[PDB]
Amino acid sequence: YFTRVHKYNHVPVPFILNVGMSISIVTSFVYFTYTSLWVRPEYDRVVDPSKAYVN
Amino acid sequence: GGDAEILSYTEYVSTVVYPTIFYMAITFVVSLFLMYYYIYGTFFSSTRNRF
Amino acid sequence: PRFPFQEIPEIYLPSDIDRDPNADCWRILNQVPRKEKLLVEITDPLRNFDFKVAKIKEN
Amino acid sequence: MINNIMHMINKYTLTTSHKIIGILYGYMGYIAGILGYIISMLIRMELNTQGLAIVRKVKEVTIYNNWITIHGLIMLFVFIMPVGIGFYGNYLIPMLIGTSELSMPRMNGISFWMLIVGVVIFVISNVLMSKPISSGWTLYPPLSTRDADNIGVNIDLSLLVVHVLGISSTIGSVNYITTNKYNRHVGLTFMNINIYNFSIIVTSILLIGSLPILGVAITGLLLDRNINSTIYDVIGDPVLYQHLFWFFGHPEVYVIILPVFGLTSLILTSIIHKDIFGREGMMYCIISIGVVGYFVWAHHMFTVGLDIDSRSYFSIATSIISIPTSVKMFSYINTWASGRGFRGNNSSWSFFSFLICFCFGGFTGLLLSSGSLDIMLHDTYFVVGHFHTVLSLAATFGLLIAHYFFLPIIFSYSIFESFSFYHTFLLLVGALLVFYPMHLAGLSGMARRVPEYADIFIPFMTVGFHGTFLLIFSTLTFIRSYFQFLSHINHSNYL
Amino acid sequence: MNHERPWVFLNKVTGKWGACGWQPFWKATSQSLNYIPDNFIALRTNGSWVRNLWQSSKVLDRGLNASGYPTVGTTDWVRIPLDAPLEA
Amino acid sequence: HGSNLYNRVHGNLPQLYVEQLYNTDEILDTVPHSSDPVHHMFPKCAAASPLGFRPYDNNKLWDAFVLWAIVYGVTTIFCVLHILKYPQIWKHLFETLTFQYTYQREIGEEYVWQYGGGGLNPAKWRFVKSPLEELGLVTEYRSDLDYPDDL
Amino acid sequence: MRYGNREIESIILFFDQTIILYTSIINALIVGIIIIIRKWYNRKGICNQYIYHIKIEVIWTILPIIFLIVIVLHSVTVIYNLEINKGTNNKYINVIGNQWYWIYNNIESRISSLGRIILVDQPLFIKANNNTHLIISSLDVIHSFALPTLGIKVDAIPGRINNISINGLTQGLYVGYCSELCGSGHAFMPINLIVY
Amino acid sequence: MILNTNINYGGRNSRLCYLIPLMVHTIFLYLAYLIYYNINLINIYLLLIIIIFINIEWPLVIIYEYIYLTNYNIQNNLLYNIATFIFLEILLFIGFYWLYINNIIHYPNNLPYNNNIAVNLLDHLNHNNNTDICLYIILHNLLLLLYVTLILQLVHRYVQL
Ligand code: HEA
Ligand code: HEA
Ligand SMILES: CCCCCCCCCCCCCCCCCC(=O)OC[C@H](COP(=O)([O-])OCC[N+](C)(C)C)OC(=O)CCCCCCCCCCCCCCCCC
Ligand SMILES: [Cu+2]
Ligand SMILES: [Cu+2]
Ligand SMILES: [Cu+2]
Ligand SMILES: [Mg+2]
Repeated sequence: YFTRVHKYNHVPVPFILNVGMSISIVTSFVYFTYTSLWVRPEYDRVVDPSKAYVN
Repeated sequence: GGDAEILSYTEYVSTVVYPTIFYMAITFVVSLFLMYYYIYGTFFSSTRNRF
Repeated sequence: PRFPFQEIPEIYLPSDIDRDPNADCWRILNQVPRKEKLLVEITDPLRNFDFKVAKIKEN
Repeated sequence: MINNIMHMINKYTLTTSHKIIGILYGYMGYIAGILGYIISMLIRMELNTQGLAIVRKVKEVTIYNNWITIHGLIMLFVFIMPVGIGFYGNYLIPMLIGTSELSMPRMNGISFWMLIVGVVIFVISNVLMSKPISSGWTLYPPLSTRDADNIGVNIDLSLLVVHVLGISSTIGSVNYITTNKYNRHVGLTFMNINIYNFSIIVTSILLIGSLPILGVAITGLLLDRNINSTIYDVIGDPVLYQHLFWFFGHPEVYVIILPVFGLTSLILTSIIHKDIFGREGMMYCIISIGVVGYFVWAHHMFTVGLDIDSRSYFSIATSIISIPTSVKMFSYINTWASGRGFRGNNSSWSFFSFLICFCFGGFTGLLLSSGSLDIMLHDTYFVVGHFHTVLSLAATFGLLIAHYFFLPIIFSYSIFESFSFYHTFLLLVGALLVFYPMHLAGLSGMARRVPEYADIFIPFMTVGFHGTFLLIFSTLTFIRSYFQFLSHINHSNYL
Repeated sequence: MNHERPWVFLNKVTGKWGACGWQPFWKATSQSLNYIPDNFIALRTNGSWVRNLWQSSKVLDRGLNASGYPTVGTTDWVRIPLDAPLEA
Repeated sequence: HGSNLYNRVHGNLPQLYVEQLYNTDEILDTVPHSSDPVHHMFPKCAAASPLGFRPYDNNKLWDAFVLWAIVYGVTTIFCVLHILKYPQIWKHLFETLTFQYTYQREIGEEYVWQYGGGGLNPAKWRFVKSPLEELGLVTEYRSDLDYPDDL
Repeated sequence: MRYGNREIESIILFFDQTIILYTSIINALIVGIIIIIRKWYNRKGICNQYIYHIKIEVIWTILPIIFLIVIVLHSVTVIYNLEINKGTNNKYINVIGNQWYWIYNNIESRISSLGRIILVDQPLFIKANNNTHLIISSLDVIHSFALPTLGIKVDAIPGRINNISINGLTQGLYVGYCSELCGSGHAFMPINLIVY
Repeated sequence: MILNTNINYGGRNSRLCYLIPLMVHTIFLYLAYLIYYNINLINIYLLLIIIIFINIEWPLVIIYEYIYLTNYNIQNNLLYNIATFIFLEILLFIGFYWLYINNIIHYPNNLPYNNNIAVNLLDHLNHNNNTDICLYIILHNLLLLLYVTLILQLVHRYVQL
């Protein structure tokens, strides 16, 4: 017998656990991709051509 | 021994594996948020008093 | 901690440097126990330092 | 007794039986491990105390440099590969596929005795002779060719040692692949051979593809030293040497690690009384790690001056290699679940230590993959922490699992579990005290290969002192346990 | 090793019995896989002394007139051997 | 174990064992026979375990020496060679481990002490005085020893 | 507390992001392993059939990938941010790594006795907020100019002229090292930079 | 009669298990001696005689084992090992080529001479040509090796058919 074929041993995920895991993973990915690639304020530039100095 | 708790595949997956992963996901999100606040000091504004 | 440039005979110095003994440019920022950190290094918890860091436009 | 003596010598020199060659590899590996440990203790005693307390002169730091280089070479090329691949590879590979011998029985003996020749040359060159090689285990020119402390012939003898070890490894690899491909018993397909055989096959494929390049690099060094060419001189390309050496360098690392994965998987099947979770997944991940290790060699040269595009590319490739190892770690964690592993077994606890330490070392090494962040961590103690919390806590503990699982089988005497518990736990705690501080001493700027350090770094070396004492205790416990293993009782009375 | 076979102490005035024998012991270490320990308490025997003790327990507890057995020093204890079942 | 030569000669193709009366060892270089004894890996262990015995007995001097050589042999050979070639390194190690060597230590001074917590941080360190000289075992520090000048 | 440069700040922030990610992963796995071990040691939750789960395996292979592309992108951008300031300079300095001492514009710098291992008799001076180009190489063997607190660590290889761009914002003395085995006096070959 | 075993090659004890390692040891210590004292310890021709003599063992055992112990499983093992060895040789050649073309693919270079056009009549094609390379003689050698390859392939096919 091939006892690990698709038709055998399917365990559905409870809806509550499915929702909780989905929310957790989506939140984590969104938060990380945001705070890493979007909230990057050290890349600051100032546009002021009058701050040049030539003797 | 005679006291060992033996579960079938379905029972084990349903009553052990899935709740474990659920708790792990909760820990993941909570730790991400609390660690980011712990270091930078702000939840969404990067370093505190610097920007 | 400060760099002792007055104890070194015949040391080249820039013409446009401040030679006052207690100038800012003679401080030793790292590699010495200080009790007053002037540099933010990769091992410094700003939380342990209460985030008393300078602004972004300054520095 | 002349006949008996000559018969024993012929038994252990003319042999081609895989079991005998395996035990010989194991013996040589353990001996070289102990020697490397002694040299490591010398290095640690040099670091712990202040004021060049052992060499006593700045001019004589060449002794310390020789210590570090021979420590590295001994522990890499004569401790792990002979044990991980030579010992269990020869002893088990024919048995696990149901066959008598390896293919090419004579080349197996040739491999072992090439290893012994290399060890002999190395030991004579670096002990009985004066002013030995002192250029770190990565023999970077022009330091290893155009220097003042490296002029003797024994340096060239050490390079030839590297050559013989390469020859031995190539022979062993070819033999393992060939035996595993054609001698399988009827009804066993190539991808149904157990996990250890597959990992050995991929390791052998790794060794075959890279060793000739290392041979080319070493021949370049020898030619520069002897016939006075200029391949690696001020008008040469020391970076070319680095490229070749490190093209060999990382495949060697994965060659070291993978057989430990195979052995741990096999032993787990034997002690948890359950099959491997996702065996096909683990085998595919092993081959993936093997293949991806051939495209990442230059993550060891981020500060040499590589092109910016190449820096980015090699950071990318290192992350790619990081993925499948994570898959394997998760597979292990799930394998142990639902099983009935023995609750009081040094094999079980050594497996736990292996898993934890490998995860931590993999993370720390994944930090180093980023080219930019490798600016601040190249040639500090962070790299030392990394490759010692992988080599000396994941490879060593995997071999401890194998050692405590296969001693009863080979010898037929059970294991003194309390003794082994003391040994393994003190090795764990002592080693962590030695290497963990290194990490935070690397982020603080302490360079490596220095016998004398600035006063800012005292606390890390104090914790290292503590760890070194615990390590001495653990290794003495281990050796005395083994001596007690093969010795009959010493006390007996009437109660 | 060769010591005495297990015996039975029996105290007369108190009328109380109990088995006994010589227990070898050694410092603990690794065992051997291919060896099941032989009979060490009763050397060179098929281990019948357990059966003899079990059979003789009812005889001894019921009250035995063991005046025909040797004593142990100057005490009130006598030795009964367990070579053969005791009936009296 | 015991030779199987009688069976080999009375076997089925005895001509194959004519070489066995030349200068030739039976176990290593003779054609194996259907009824040969089974040879084990570690014959000493194989013969001792079923009798309950560990292969080596410490009470026998020969066995004690053999086991010492097996376990501690090359280790002590390497140590002896190293000590013969580098007498000064072990001399210095002995000096340091016995408190005979002090780099620049003085009398009555206090020195910084910190266990962990990253690099030297003045808010965590202590200062320690030498208990040896607090008791009285030390009054002056030896100067005849080698000194790492220019450091 | 100032940062001493912008490149060091960027590297530090990238480091902090990776640290947060790895700590989160470690905490998740620690909770999982705690549950598993607590169940195991008490002889609970046994199932010899549980040796395969297609969905779980696919998901646990996918998840590390998505969280890794972000790290890779951030690292690449940090590299290029390190390397943009080239070409906007007005001062050039050349550095030679000799055998256990440094040379700046043909002026030698060796360790001194006033400081134990950190201080030097002749520092290297650069002006604050002024972009400078360092042309680094070596005469005898390979050294490594290492000032990791300013985000500079470049090997001085014989016959190979490396070219890095250095910029200072905080005035003071930065201590650095050789960060590459070069001989006996490797541990005593320090670097001193003064931003004034 | 004779009791038949499995199809694998059982394995024989042989002196080649240590002679080849001793030969390598001898070669390397001989080279060390020649490097140190600038004079050979023993005559090079005697050394080569020893090396040749030790290695005549392989053909003898080859003949006597093909006469007795050979089947298709053994033949396949041998052929696969040959393939792996040829792969190793190809890799060695690739490595040496790497060590050769390294400083030729990086076209810009520092040269003692001038290689800019319009200063002399033979300077533009200076850096771009290494004239002393024995061109048409190398061509003749290539023709010889092509002869050998094609002849051998033709004869191999002819005998196989
Ligand atoms: C597998 C390789 C391996 C192993 C096992 C070790 C083991 C140890 N190593 Fe090292 N090490 C290297 C590989 C290894 N090392 C390399 C490649 C370098 C770099 C060389 C260079 O930089 O050029 C290096 C450099 C290095 C340094 C560099 C110092 C300097 O550069 O500044 C230091 C100092 O702290 C050190 C310490 C130790 C210690 C204290 C141990 C051990 O004491 C801790 C663990 C000890 C064990 C107990 C293992 C001993 C094994 C046996 C006990 C055999 C018994 C049998 C088995 C269990 C199978 N190692
Ligand atoms: C001994 C075995 C071994 C192993 C397995 C590794 C694995 C890795 N190593 Fe390393 N390494 C060495 C041995 C090893 N290494 C040695 C000896 C040196 C020093 C040579 C010397 O300089 O002398 C060295 C040096 C070294 C450097 C040198 C840094 C420097 O010198 O500049 C770098 C940097 O790129 C590096 C990176 C890696 C990476 C990225 C992995 C990755 O394979 C790690 C992957 C592991 C995992 C990732 C764990 C699984 C993680 C999870 C469970 C999920 C998390 C996953 C994601 C979020 C994606 N290693
Ligand atoms: C509530 C009590 C907390 C734990 C008590 C012990 C730690 C004391 C306070 C810790 C913070 C201040 C650091 C000073 C001391 C740190 C000691 C240490 O291990 O440092 C390494 C490391 C060094 O890292 P660290 O201290 O730099 O941590 C980072 C700190 N900041 C936030 C400032 C950046 O210390 C730690 O990891 C801290 C926790 C240590 C707890 C150890 C418990 C396990 C014990 C294992 C065996 C150790 C044997 C030691 C025996 C000593 C006595 C006999
Ligand atoms: Cu690598
Ligand atoms: Cu240097
Ligand atoms: Cu240096
Ligand atoms: Mg370096």
